[PDB]
Amino acid sequence: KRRVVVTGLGMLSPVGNTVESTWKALLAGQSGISLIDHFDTSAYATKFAGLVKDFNCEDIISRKEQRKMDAFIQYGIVAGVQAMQDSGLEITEENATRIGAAIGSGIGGLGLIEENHTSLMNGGPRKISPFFVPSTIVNMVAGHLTIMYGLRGPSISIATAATSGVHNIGHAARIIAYGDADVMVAGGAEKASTPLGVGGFGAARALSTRNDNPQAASRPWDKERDGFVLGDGAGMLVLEEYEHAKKRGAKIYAELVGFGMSSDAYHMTSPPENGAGAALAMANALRDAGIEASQIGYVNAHGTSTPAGDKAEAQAVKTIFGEAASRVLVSSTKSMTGHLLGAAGAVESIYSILALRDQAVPPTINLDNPDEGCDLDFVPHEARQVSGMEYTLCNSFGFGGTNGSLIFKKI
Amino acid sequence: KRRVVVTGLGMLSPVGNTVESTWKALLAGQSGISLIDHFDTSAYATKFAGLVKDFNCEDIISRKEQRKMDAFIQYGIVAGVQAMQDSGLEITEENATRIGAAIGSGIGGLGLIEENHTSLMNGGPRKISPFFVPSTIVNMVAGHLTIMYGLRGPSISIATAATSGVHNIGHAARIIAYGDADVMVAGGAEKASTPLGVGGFGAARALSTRNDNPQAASRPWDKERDGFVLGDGAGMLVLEEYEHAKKRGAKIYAELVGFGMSSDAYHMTSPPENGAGAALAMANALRDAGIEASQIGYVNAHGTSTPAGDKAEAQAVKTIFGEAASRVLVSSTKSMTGHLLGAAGAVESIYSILALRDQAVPPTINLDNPDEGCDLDFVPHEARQVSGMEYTLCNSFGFGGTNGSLIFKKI
Ligand SMILES: C=C1C[C@@]23C=CC(=O)[C@@](C)(CCC(=O)Nc4c(O)ccc(C(=O)O)c4O)[C@H]2C[C@@H]1CC3
Ligand SMILES: C=C1C[C@@]23C=CC(=O)[C@@](C)(CCC(=O)Nc4c(O)ccc(C(=O)O)c4O)[C@H]2C[C@@H]1CC3
Repeated sequence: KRRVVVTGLGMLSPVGNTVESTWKALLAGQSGISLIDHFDTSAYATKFAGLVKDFNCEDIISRKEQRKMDAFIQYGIVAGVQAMQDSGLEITEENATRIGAAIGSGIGGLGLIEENHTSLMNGGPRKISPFFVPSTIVNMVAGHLTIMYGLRGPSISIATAATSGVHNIGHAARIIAYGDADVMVAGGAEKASTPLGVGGFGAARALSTRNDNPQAASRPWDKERDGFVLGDGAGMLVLEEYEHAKKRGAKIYAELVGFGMSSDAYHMTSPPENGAGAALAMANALRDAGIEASQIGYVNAHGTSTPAGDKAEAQAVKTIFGEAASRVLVSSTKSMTGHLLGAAGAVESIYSILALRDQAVPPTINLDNPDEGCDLDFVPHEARQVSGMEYTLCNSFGFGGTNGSLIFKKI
Repeated sequence: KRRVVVTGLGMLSPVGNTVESTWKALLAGQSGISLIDHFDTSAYATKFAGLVKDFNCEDIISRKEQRKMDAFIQYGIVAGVQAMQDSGLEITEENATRIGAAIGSGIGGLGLIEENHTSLMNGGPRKISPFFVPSTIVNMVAGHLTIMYGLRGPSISIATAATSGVHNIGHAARIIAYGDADVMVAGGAEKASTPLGVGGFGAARALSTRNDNPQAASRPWDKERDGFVLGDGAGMLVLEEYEHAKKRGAKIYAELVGFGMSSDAYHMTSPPENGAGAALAMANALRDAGIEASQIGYVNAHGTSTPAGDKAEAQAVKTIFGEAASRVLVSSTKSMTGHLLGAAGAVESIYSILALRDQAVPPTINLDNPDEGCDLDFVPHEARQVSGMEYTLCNSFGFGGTNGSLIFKKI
């Protein structure tokens, strides 16, 4: 029976351009939200987001190649390289066939779709770039990374909106456990802070419009919350069959033990008050891991900072945790990072893994005045020290009612 | 050990709006390619495509709901309903939790992305539709269908360009076989015949420009081939654990026995001359099925009608089939249907299943003057009667070098 462990990490987030710098900022309660400057936000209801500061790929992606990729692909490649380098894995002719990728994105190449469509409108189809398609489509991060590293094993890309990162990580694990691969680079990348992303989610009345205090905007479970905050970035993990990791003397961050999925079957852009879908996904991950809810020490929530979304998950956590509900810690790191969409589940799985390593749990900042009837410990304001935490759980839910939960185990 | 069978089929294609009408047209060598009329093609190098004729969803999708969906979603829902109805499955409170969906698309909502971006350019973000995001993103077919049928089991959506349909079908099977579901509606949907789809693939020099004879344009393995022909549609299959199918007295079309994946690790938009990636995917599907290449009777090829793509797959088939290479039948139905992109692997899996049922193999039409050194039987011109064919294989490859092969077994 094949076990799957995590042997490499890579990340670009609004609070840091490496895994460790991002994690340091999160334990310190730092916000990565700021005012947008790369487009004129005068007419936008929302004028801020969690941006990647000073992104740099000069040494990683050639200049001939950069021109062929939307920003989300560039972020995903940089984070994937970070992970592959961290793993220390050496690809060979013998290996290549057993190493793959499961990387996606919720929305993909908004920036270059806008650029190409602007060009088409202005000068006709003659002005569309030859790179239009391969520069925007969701699966292009997996495609570039396999080519860059010579990976010939399975490559897939799951695009399930905000659930993408968890699904891609979960299915990469399944692929290894099934026997179709020994190693997979898995995760998600997103750069939706563009006129269409900001204007589009704004049109749906889904974004916070607290322009006068961008850093207080994302405030999960707080009574004054008014929608999510968009965040850009990428998170990647190298997953690897257990015996293969040891035999090569790999450093092992944690083991991936459970993966659960469900569908709300309720509404396209809102969860049911019940949180029944969220509950079933967590229940499925627990059964997959062979453990009880009481063994979970910390839940990194989907917690996007929407009025109805936050309430549904708190109900689902109550439902699954029952007695232990008040004893498990729950926190939403989107209070600092914003919502990375298709990359959220990927960076958040990293947070869930590091919490195990460091026995430290990042806070839900801005939780000044929690919803009433809430009995849960949302780790408000300040990080929390924990003791013998052996399991963490990461939730990620998405438009379409699609849900996913991952369970990591220490060592 | 859980076996997976196919118990329901649904389809919209350029040669028919049902499964049986489409299959009848294919065995008759009919082309579904025609001149585009829904947009001004004056400035386009390519002015034709395989369109869905007289699409109708009046009785299936409410008018309040249609306005919230790009065409690809509407096609996918109609084909999914066709499949669920064909399966005869009755969803219950007891069942709901064990039935899910794995449905994707290569490019998703081009038409509504263009509409929304046009609106933004013309009148600012105020003019973006509240439905922008949920009307365009790839996972929305799975989302609507789960809500429509009350499906609460796992839902994922794989977007791997032209490989999508095969990946989604293959992973739905894995999900059932793993034990996470007993039933899954799986497939793909695409409607990329828009200014961006036609202009975008045109910019890449990937499309045939034989405007003077649209029906002769798609001509896989023919010396005069000049690129692929874009096709719209959707293909859906209900996959189901074997014992569950029987117990309810389900009609069983075929069993899904093998699923293989690989990556070319070569170039973003072209396969290696070697066809090594294609070969590895087929090799992996055969090993997964536990059979030898000699047991395959018919290969429904990726065969898109590009100069380099068709040659690479013929090399890969030679490589895998060796001695039997000339004895296996290979055909590309894209010679009639055009390239359905993220739905190609889904409709083509249906063709591969029906070939088993009917012991009849559809032709590669337009194969007037085959590439030289080719020794393979590409079923040129006319359908072929077969005798004791027990296994069919369906290939689907995609930009990014991502490959997939499915193997179906009679009964
Ligand atoms: C349908 C309606 C009713 C409505 C009213 C109150 C709300 O809280 C929300 C804002 C957001 C619902 C939600 O969290 N969905 C929701 C969801 O189900 C799944 C995922 C996410 C995510 O961002 O990843 C998400 O955001 C909206 C969406 C919307 C307009 C007002
Ligand atoms: C990179 C270059 C060189 C080039 C020259 C000859 C060719 O045949 C192709 C036309 C198409 C290659 C191809 O089939 N890729 C290709 C591929 O790898 C995977 C999938 C598909 C598909 O449609 O699903 C596909 O189409 C093109 C693409 C392009 C411009 C000319």
